[PDB]
Amino acid sequence: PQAIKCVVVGDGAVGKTCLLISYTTNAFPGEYIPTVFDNYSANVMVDGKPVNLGLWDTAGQEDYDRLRPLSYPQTDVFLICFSLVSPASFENVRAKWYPEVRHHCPNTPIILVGTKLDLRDDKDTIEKLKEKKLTPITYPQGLAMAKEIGAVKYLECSALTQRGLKTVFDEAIRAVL
Amino acid sequence: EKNQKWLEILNKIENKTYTKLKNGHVFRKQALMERTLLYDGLVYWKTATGRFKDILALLLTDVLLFLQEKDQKYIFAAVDQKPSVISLQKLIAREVANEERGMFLISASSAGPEMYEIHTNSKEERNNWMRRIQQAVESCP
Ligand SMILES: Nc1nc2c(ncn2[C@@H]2O[C@H](COP(=O)(O)OP(=O)(O)OP(O)(O)=S)[C@@H](O)[C@H]2O)c(=O)[nH]1
Ligand SMILES: [Mg+2]
Repeated sequence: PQAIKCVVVGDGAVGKTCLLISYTTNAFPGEYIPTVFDNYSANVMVDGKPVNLGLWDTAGQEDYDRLRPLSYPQTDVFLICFSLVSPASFENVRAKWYPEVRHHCPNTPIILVGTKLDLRDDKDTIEKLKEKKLTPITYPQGLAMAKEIGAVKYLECSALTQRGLKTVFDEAIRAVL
Repeated sequence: EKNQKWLEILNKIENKTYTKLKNGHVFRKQALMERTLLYDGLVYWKTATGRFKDILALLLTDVLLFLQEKDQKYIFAAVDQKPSVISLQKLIAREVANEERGMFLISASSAGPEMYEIHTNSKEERNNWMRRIQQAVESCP
């Protein structure tokens, strides 16, 4: 198989570990449990090609800014993640996460991922952002952000319902082949 | 008994050997003479270029120590310019997805973290290495 390394970054509690675990195990995790460093792997066929996909979960907290780059060497594709129901995490894509990827791994494909897709329509969650004077991220806002940071694709997915989850990772491989 | 092997090892380490910590402060053999040996095993250290260096790993309290063979004696490891003595204070361990004989070691430090990849002879050995280090860190003050 062809080894392909993918690193997932993004603000804390945007859904990275769930996104990662849900894809490889088809099981949603139990408790929250913020991550410090985790390595996963999965073998999938994309366009008839056998790929040994290496996945590197990262800590979204600032306290681990010195730690996160340790997983970056030899990365083939990056996954910058924000939450479709946390406009602050969307703003950190251009503020923190794209400049960080750019600084360490220039000329490395980036896919911007929209997480927690099922919560943008869940009314019980839409009102809770009204009180905070915030509104969910629309598709066009993300696609505009994608071409701004020069990302290959803009994809929306949900780890809980797995809608569009398999697309995020198929597209990540095609950006490498 | 384990302290017996510890002492024998210490005498096989060269006198003028040293290694540089991330904060620039230098760690020398003299500082190892006080220590209690927990575990010792032959492992391989994977370099950034994918090479494997022959290593003798010594799990102590309060640190982890990597050694190389200089003919008949031992020296501190000089691999990829990383510190060859790791403080157990905020040390964690993870398993390598690519290989079940391998483990990641990330040592948080005062000048910032640092990552190590170590391959053992079997998955049982890796597993034993992890919980042994896990328990040393737990009982390290
Ligand atoms: N509704 C919904 N909730 C999700 C989804 N993905 C993750 N979550 C929830 O969001 C919380 C954070 O997800 P998590 O995967 O832990 O983010 P993270 O990126 O790993 O956070 P960190 O480790 O960097 S701090 C969890 O409590 C989880 O249940 C999703 O797709 N839909
Ligand atoms: Mg996590």
